[PDB]
Amino acid sequence: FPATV
Amino acid sequence: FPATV
Amino acid sequence: GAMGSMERASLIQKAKLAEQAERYEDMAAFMKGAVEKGEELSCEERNLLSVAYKNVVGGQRAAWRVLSSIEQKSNEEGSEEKGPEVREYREKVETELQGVCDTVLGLLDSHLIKEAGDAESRVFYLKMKGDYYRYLAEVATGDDKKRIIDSARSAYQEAMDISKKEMPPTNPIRLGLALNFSVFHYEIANSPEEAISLAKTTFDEAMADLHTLSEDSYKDSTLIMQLLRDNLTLWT
Amino acid sequence: GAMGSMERASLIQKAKLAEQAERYEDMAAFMKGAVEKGEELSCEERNLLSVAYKNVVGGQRAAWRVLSSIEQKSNEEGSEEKGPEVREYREKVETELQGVCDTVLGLLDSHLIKEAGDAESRVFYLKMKGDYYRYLAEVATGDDKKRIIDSARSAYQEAMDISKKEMPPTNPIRLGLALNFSVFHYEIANSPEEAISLAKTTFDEAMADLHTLSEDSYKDSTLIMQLLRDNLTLWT
Ligand SMILES: N=C(N)c1cc(-c2cccc(NC(=O)C3(Oc4ccccc4)CCCCC3)c2)cs1
Ligand SMILES: N=C(N)c1cc(-c2cccc(NC(=O)C3(Oc4ccccc4)CCCCC3)c2)cs1
Repeated sequence: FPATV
Repeated sequence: FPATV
Repeated sequence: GAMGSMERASLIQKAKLAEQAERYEDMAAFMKGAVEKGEELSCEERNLLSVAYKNVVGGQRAAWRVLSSIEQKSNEEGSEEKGPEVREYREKVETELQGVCDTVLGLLDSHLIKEAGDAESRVFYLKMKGDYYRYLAEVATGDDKKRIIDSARSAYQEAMDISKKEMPPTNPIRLGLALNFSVFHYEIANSPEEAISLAKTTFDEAMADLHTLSEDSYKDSTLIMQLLRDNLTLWT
Repeated sequence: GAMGSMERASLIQKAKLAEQAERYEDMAAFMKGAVEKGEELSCEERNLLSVAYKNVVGGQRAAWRVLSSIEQKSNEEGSEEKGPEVREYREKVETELQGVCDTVLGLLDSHLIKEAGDAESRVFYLKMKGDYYRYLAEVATGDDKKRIIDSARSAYQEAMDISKKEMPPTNPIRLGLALNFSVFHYEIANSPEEAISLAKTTFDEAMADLHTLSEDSYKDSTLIMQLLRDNLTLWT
């Protein structure tokens, strides 16, 4: 999965 | 801490 | 609210203790209690709220993904019928996740966003609103899925518009908002080209503003820039 | 019990799904429901029960230790008074931990132990009884602390007596029981010499019986033997 913050 | 199972 | 009898300051203190103990459900309950005192949140307090619910919903999302994967395999050609249990339990976790998202969205709507006038608070909350509609979108399958997606899009877009007007391109909230809106485009809105364009433009505009920053601000901004680059590498 | 309307087999299926999703609170609730159907538990089912509650209480214990450490520092010479919040929140986590232990002990007493006649089930449950009294002992400070310790000791001792009569020295339940009873001696009963003696004798008697085992049984027994050795290295 892609990075989120 | 020591190991327990 | 079971936190109604506890002092605001005590709720914030206990949220910090819960964080240290990795008790994020407790942390979220304490910070919900603090929000419901009705006062605006400081910068630190906003981040305590966000950390708590991000960790709670993040664990729910991870569990939902495990169960959804099992459920999809149970429905392939060749699988033995296992009965309703996988679907039931996936639904149970899903409903709990939706409940947490609805709770956060409810706090933002009553009344954090309407009282948030400074860019750093208003953009922060509108990003959260986009994030929790995005989590609802991840599990949505019914008549409301398009509307949930558009609710996420609309919150992210208002946050983006404010952030471009009112914050420098290295501001970590602006950067994190763009990171997440880019993921929304890629994973939710079926718009990978928009996702890639947004990540690249955000990265390049931040790069050009790094020279204005102190060492500590530089460290924060470059951390999120690296996440933008990580996603671009995943996608290209 | 909110699981009273769910089939036993469905509860077991969902416990396994919860395990895969790392949802150990759910797993424990499902397995409590299964126990409350009143039938004896199979080997697999006993281990599902134990894994679930071990993970739940293990997280509570880790949080309690963090908060106890903070509380002890707040009480050193030189500390600024922070108010009742650290104590209150440590007490909150402690009470929840005690509740989980009481729940497990209640399942063992109603009526898992009294119906357990085979060594592998009876020793397994009596080990659990010792373990959850040991967790109660870790947080106990009042008039009942000696009695809680003696309840742990008594359960471990009955389990030890059965295991020495009825199982080979490499049996993993026997080994794990001895490992944990040894930790009880070291950490709870202030008997480090007993702890070391028990670990060493258990290890040596297991070593001498490894030649009787298949490759898969050898792997299981040597895994726990290595834990015994790890503790001996910590203690000597
Ligand atoms: N947890 C805690 N007790 C505390 C956290 C904080 C605190 C104070 C300022 C900024 C931040 N964080 C941020 O503004 C964001 O996160 C960052 C992540 C990486 C780098 C920089 C910021 C920006 C991106 C979206 C999520 C918030 C937190 C104080 S106390
Ligand atoms: N989780 C799950 N879905 C499942 C676990 C099992 C299963 C089946 C047999 C033995 C065991 N385990 C044990 O008997 C013990 O653990 C071991 C640990 C290391 C080596 C060997 C055993 C012995 C020591 C005390 C705790 C139980 C589990 C089936 S299904």
